[PDB]
Formats: sequence, C-alpha cells, structure tokens
Amino acid sequence: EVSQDLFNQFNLFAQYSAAAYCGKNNDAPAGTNITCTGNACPEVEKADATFLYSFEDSGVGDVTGFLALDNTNKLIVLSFRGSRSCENWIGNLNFDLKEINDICSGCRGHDGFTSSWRSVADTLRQKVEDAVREHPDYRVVFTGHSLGGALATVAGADLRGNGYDIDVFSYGAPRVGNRAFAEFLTVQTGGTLYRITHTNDIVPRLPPREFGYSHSSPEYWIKSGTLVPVTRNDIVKIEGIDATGGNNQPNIPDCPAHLWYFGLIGTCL
Ligand SMILES: *[C@@H]1O[C@H](CO)[C@@H](O)[C@H](O)[C@H]1NC(C)=O
Repeated sequence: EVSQDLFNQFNLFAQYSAAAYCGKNNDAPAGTNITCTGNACPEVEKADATFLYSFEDSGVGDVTGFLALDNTNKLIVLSFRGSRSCENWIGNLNFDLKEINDICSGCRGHDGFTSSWRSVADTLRQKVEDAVREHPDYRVVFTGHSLGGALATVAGADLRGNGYDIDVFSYGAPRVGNRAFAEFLTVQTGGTLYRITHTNDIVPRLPPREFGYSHSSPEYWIKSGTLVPVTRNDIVKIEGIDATGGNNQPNIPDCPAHLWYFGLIGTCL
C-alpha cells in the first residue's frame, strides 16, 4: 500500500511519461498546451501545463521528449520518451558498462543510456536551470517510461546537487548500471527516485544481473493486472538492492505488462 498523495503523484507522472510518446509532443511550439491523442494523459491535460521545450532525435543519442511548466501543480517536468520495444533494444544499444566516475566514484552505467544523456545534458541542464530561476517554488521532476525512465534516472543522478531538488519517477525502466551505481541511486541526496514496476514486465528484468547490472532500492511494484485500474492497495514497496519480492522474480516475464502503468503507456500516436 501507498498513501493517496503518493498514488496521485505516481499516476500523474505515468501520464507525463505517456505524453512523451505522442509525436505532436516532440515537435510542439514553446508555450502551447500539452495534450495527448485520446485518453493518454487526462491528468496532464486538465492542468495548466505548457511546453518549455519539445525535442525529437536530439543529440547524437537521438533523445526525444519534452520539458513542461505546470502552474497547477507547481512543477517543472522533464519527460523522456522510451521505446515500444520489449527486447530488441538489448540488441540495438550498447549494454557494456561505461565508467561514470563524474556521477559517482566506482559507478558504471549502460553505455547507450549514459552516452545519450551526455549528448543532450548541457542543453537540458540549462533549460531546467532557467525554469528553476523563474519558478524557484516549483518542484523539478524527471520522468519516463522504459528507456525514457532510464534516461530520467541517469539525468537526475547527474544533475542533482546544484541547488534544487530533482525527483525521478520511472515506469518499467531497465537497470541502468552496476552495484555501485545502484547503491548511489539508493542514497543520493538532493531528491528522490521512485522506481515503479508492473507485475512481470520483462523490461525491469534487463539487462540481466549477469551482465553486471543491479537495481536501486526501493521498488514500487504494481501487482494489479494488465488493463486493471490501479488502487493504492495494489502498490507494494519492496526494499533492498536487487530485492526479489516484486518484479525481480524467477517466473515467466511478459511484454504486454510493460504497456500498462496506471493506464496505456507507449501507445500514444
Ligand atoms: C490552453 O489552455 C488554457 C487552459 O488551461 C486555455 O485558457 C487556453 O485558451 C488554451 N490555449 C489554446 C491555444 O487553446
């Protein structure tokens, strides 16, 4: 179980994550209102949420998403688009672990995710920082589904410690680095990581532990099924680095489970 307040936040940032897949939300003019095709992001649409910056195939890593200003909720939200792909990104991106000592000593991270973030980090840092200066009472939140949640995690770990908090909400994110990095993400000051998983979603089970990857603690495990509305009683907090009580169980994994985090995610055209 989680509190109604935390539940509301999880639901909201799931929809900010879903919104990053809508193609119109990656080429939107600054200052325009954020909307989604169909029913992908009603909690976002119902807010005074507008684009600060919308980006597509940005940097050598081709990162896609948006930066939003939400006056209703007093948020600055950086949302990274993930992928439709359950498995193929294992074959298509470099899962070698690269040194990231500039983030944390002895830390290593996925080459692809880290390289991709690095290619856009200066530009996105400056935009986030400008927004913070204009709205110092607003909360900075980085979010994303799947590979987007991995990017949000790396980005948050990198940009914390510069005078404003960064919270991260990830949905169905893969592991992002080694045990040192997982430990760092468990204790890092300057914001909170909320790492959310669903039932037997395959993506948070990748890359394998035996590729040298570990998950940070804790985990917020959604136990309700695919296409089942989530209640606060359906979310279990699982403690421990590489804990096995939640998503990380030795049973058959699933791809459809990856697409249901409070509502459909990865399906907005
Ligand atoms: C954007 O949404 C606000 C309400 O949140 C509304 O006042 C405004 O007219 C909308 N803009 C456009 C161009 O429709």
